[PDB]
Amino acid sequence: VKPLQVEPPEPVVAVALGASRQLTCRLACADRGASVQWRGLDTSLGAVQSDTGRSVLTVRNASLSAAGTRVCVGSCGGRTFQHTVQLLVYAFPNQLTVSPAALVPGDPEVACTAHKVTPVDPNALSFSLLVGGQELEGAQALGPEVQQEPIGGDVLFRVTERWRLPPLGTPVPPALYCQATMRLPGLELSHRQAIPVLGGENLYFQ
Repeated sequence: VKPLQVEPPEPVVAVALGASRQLTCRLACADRGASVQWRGLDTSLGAVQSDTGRSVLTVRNASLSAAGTRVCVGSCGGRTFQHTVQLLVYAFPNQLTVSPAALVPGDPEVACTAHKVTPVDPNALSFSLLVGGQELEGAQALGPEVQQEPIGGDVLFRVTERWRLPPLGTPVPPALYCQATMRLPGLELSHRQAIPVLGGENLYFQ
């Protein structure tokens, strides 16, 4: 049995930018002088070590700089125990812009832009173009464009996907949807934004 335990116990924990999270490190020790240390990968920022059986790490209003490896180290009866946990900090986009905002007959393309997002890695962040609740088959993705989006003291990103549309068939769907999805350890986040599809006379009502 291990005398050192951390709650939550998972080796990686995802925390949203601006959110809070605590890690509680407990050390069972029958002998006096037990100590618990929380630190980063090294101690260039300062390690905190206390004479205790319970030490809690709290990131508050998380910044991107909170991301990285944390280690709790316990000392009891001359032995050392450890637990390593990786904090991932992510910014799920707070806005998704679609262009054009509504489609009319003849429109060949949709663009969807996620604002203030990180990470942008395609294995974490994905875009899909839906018709009803299914992905639209044959929509040709033209590759994400990634630009920097500075917010406060952190660099987030603005990411645009574009699709060349296939024939929509008949009857024509009432709407398409852009969806941005972020997959991280233990969780999946999504944002779906409607794109109305209008009739063939709309162009003449401008």
